[PDB]
Amino acid sequence: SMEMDEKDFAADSWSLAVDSSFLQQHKKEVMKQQDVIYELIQTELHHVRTLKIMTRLFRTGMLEELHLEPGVVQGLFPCVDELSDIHTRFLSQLLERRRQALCPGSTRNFVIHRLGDLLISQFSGPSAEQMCKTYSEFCSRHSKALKLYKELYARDKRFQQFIRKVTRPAVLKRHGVQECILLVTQRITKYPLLISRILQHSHGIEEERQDLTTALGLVKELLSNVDEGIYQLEK
Amino acid sequence: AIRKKLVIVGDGACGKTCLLIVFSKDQFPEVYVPTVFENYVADIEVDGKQVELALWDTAGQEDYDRLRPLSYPDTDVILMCFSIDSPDSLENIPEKWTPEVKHFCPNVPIILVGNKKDLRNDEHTRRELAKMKQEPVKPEEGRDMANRIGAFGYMECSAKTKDGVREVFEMATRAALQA
Ligand SMILES: *CC(=O)Nc1cccc(C(=O)NC)c1
Repeated sequence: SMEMDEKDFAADSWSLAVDSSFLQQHKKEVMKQQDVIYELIQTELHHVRTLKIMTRLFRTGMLEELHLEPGVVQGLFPCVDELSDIHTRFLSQLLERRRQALCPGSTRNFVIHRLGDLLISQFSGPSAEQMCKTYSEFCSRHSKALKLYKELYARDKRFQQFIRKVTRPAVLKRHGVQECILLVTQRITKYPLLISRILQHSHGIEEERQDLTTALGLVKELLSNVDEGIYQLEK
Repeated sequence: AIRKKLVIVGDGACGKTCLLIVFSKDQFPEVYVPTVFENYVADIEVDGKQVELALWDTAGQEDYDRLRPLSYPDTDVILMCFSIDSPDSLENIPEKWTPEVKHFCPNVPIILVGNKKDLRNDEHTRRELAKMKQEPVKPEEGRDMANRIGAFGYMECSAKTKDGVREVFEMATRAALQA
């Protein structure tokens, strides 16, 4: 992740991210709605950070430092490039929706009034089909990935040393190869919880309440198909 | 420092996300309680042993029976959560959660946790539960459930008042260390 985006979401909430004098001019319900929206983007930033760790630090590190069959790397980190491209476009669209909302002469004060359309475009049509088909793949290969890792760690002393070396920095304390895989698998089940809590504080504009309701039913439709498309592969 | 994995299972609004956020932040969030919990690796020293404890949540996976079991691999301790202000969430402990946690995690120590214990002395909770001919889960019913499901132990806590929270995660580490 980039420094600009890290500081923009370094705060524990939206009410702490903006200036205190800017927050004081808004109704409590607006603050409660923006707090949950901010959390959706903050956790989408952490999700893309996790995918970038798998692709650039683990997956890439293994190809250049260790010399193992590239198919073993494909089995260790399945559909990661595709998942990276899917969420980086989503984070890109979420971050520009925040920047458009910025108060003139400020880099921290903003009020996102339209979010629904963005969620509908993401969780519908070809994007939902590509995401459903990618998450179903990832989750079917999830167990085989954890096993293949445990095997490589219990047999290879150079792979054991590589994992000790890359995961030494404190920033990666909760971000090992296995934590990253479950982190990704659990991401899709977060969206309904986040979209339902945004929807709960979005009964101000009717077209917004209907867009957030359509996106809520659209995420659950995706999750139900992802759940129906899982067939666990053995090692 | 040994690495042991903790997973918290339980019904929808049983308070497992709140419990996890409160413990990982030491305090109850004053300005904003987050909707989701990603993961946390906690440094716990119990009885003179230093352990690194990964914390995981099954919140959001309750409806997706093919996705949910992907949380279970390599689990060393299970926290089976239920809410004290919802006697119907305890009914699903031996019917729904125990058979699943025993199928995917055989021999893994389970601690039955009674969350929201403060709500026992709540007027609004005692009122709404009485309207359905009910009352908050009594400690004897929690102990009797932990006994019937063959749990390692029974513990009560309150994510809101933080009472009992530190004692659960230390005990979870003691169970995870048992081989
Ligand atoms: C964009 C911008 O100037 N926002 C802002 C920040 C602090 C305070 C105010 C304001 O209107 N105070 C009366 C606006």
